[PDB]
Amino acid sequence: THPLFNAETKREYQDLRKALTAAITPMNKKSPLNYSSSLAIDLIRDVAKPMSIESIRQTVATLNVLIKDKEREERQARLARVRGGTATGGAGKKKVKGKTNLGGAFKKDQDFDLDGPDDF
Amino acid sequence: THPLFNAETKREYQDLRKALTAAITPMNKKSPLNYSSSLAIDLIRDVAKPMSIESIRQTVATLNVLIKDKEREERQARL
Amino acid sequence: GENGRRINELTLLVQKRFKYAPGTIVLYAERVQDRGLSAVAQAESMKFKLLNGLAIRRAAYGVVRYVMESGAKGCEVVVSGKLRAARAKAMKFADGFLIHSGQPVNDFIDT
Amino acid sequence: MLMPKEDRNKIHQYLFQEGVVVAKKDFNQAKHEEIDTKNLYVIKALQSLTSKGYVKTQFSWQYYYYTLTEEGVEYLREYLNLPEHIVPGTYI
Amino acid sequence: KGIVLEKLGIESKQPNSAIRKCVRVQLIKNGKKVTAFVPNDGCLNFVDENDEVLLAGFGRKGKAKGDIPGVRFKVVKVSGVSLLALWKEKKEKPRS
Amino acid sequence: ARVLITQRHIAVGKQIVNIPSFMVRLDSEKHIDFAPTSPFGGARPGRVARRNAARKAEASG
Amino acid sequence: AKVHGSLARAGKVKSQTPKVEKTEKPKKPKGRAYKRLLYTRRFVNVTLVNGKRRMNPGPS
RNA sequence: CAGGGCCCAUUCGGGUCUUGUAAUUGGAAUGAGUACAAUGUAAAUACCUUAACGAGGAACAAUUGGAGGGCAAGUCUGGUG
Ligand SMILES: [Mg+2]
Ligand SMILES: [Mg+2]
Ligand SMILES: [Mg+2]
Ligand SMILES: [Mg+2]
Ligand SMILES: [Mg+2]
Ligand SMILES: [Mg+2]
Repeated sequence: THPLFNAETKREYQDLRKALTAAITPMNKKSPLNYSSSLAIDLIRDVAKPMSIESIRQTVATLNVLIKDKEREERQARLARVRGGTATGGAGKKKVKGKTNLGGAFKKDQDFDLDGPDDF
Repeated sequence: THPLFNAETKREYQDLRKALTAAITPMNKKSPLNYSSSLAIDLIRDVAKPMSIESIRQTVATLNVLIKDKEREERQARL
Repeated sequence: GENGRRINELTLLVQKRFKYAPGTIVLYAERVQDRGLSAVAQAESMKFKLLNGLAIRRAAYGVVRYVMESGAKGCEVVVSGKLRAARAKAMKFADGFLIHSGQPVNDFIDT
Repeated sequence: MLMPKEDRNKIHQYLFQEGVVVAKKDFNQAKHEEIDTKNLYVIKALQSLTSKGYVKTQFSWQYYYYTLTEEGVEYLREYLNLPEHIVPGTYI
Repeated sequence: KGIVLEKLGIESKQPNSAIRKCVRVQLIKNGKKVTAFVPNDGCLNFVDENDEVLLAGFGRKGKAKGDIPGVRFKVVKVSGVSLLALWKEKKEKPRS
Repeated sequence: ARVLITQRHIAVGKQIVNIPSFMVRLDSEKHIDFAPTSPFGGARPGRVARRNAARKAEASG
Repeated sequence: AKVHGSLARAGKVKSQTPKVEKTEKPKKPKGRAYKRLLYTRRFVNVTLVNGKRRMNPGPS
């Protein structure tokens, strides 16, 4: 029983994807352990089944980005409570590092034609 | 919209999953080109964005082993 | 802080560690003079600029310009470390003149 | 760490009273000063308190300087069931 | 136009470490054998076998173009469909 | 000015011009004015005005 | 010389790229109006300046 | 919502006189298109003219190549290694 969408073009295809996401998602609001195992794992593999070697590899790659981003957000959350730098704070013995703002100065390293006349 | 299905149990979800596998898959047979574009991949991202970190690796690993056997399959087919 | 709240706690820390009697040790704050003519201040200002996210030459030209404007005879800052590559490299940023040897360096160079 | 309830209340009540605690990084010293409990207890318990944003530390030649925060005065107060604004560090 | 004979893995010149993914093609009007470089990323997966490809020069007026030793032509269309349309998934191939 | 020219509300003599690069000849400068067969030169309002008047006369009756 | 090679690796990175979907934007105007907004961003509203005008500043 | 001297000689107050952003709202305007009619034409089609319809943000949605240098345009963010 799926007669709702017989769309034949990408732009038309877009409406289906949105609606299915609207359909599928809210099922996670209830029964989350039931959601993740019974349905998410096996529908993904079944919809991955059609696609070719390259396409599945993109899907794995897309998922990994999801993993990385999620861990990043969680890492914001844990180190929200802890007042200073890394977990365990001053007990830790390990400090929080920073990033060098190079600008564009040192890539494929050379001498700098554009010297700065004045400093703010 | 989505008027047919409710959350009771793992067993009934397998019904819903199987129904969904019936519904979605013929869109690959009419336009395979759109199938590898917006429809299939971005849905898989969309259904995995509300999940648990270990589960998405379980999602990845199944795909990983799935592709692996196919790589064998085509190799046999060519040879 | 409010009514010395941080410096109150800093007094409390030094009494417990150094086993002083409560009341025998007191802490005062003091404005530093001549801030460009202070190597420990200028290095620490430089250190925060790179951690806050300033561009590295901007800071290093900025701090050497500030010290020479503050009336120093010569300033000199060195940055050594890996910039964009595994092979590390030292930058030198100078202005004015400085002496290197003798008893005069002890009295006039702050490092 | 598994330490009896009475000395964790010693460590927590002493911390409230002084606003600060200093602790030499000597495990097996087995006797803290200013407190009649093991030195390992006061280090480890304050390690548990710093890892929930209630106290901040500084090492500074093996001494572990602890000063508790604004989170620290509200949490501890809930913990000791003492009257409001009964923290010495907070009020001059 | 020509007919693809085989697929080659010509390695680039120094210093450049790559495999350049060309094809051998027999020209339809001459019967002459010719090496043609299949341009983009992944586009050798369209140019499989016995195909009608259309070929152009690279622009160097008969000279070999880059680090690629000894090819003078590039592939433009395969089986009547252009390679960038296949690469950008605007179109897709016939079966054969 | 560009859209007024292009949408035919302009007439350099008594003749409509809808070309923006027209290069007027300096005795034609006195005669650039709105077209007679247009709104802004009058005698019938236009599509969206007549629609809105149709809705307000519909609500009156 | 080495005319053989590893043809199995073709399309490696293009398959490994994560699919990031395009955000949907408001339409840009076309024609004379687009030149109008380019003129406005370049000449009257020169809000972003570093003493030298740049068109696509990275976040400084 | 981001700006100048000045009316003020009423300290960080309206800001006239403008310049541009707005998950703020309003009417006007018109063809692309469709179509009576007439004109057009050997007869038509189309142009020119013209009733009736035809707009406004998921609508009537401009592409093609590029952003180290030559040579306009990144002090970006992920991926590969
Ligand atoms: Mg060295
Ligand atoms: Mg060379
Ligand atoms: Mg483009
Ligand atoms: Mg490119
Ligand atoms: Mg790019
Ligand atoms: Mg340039």
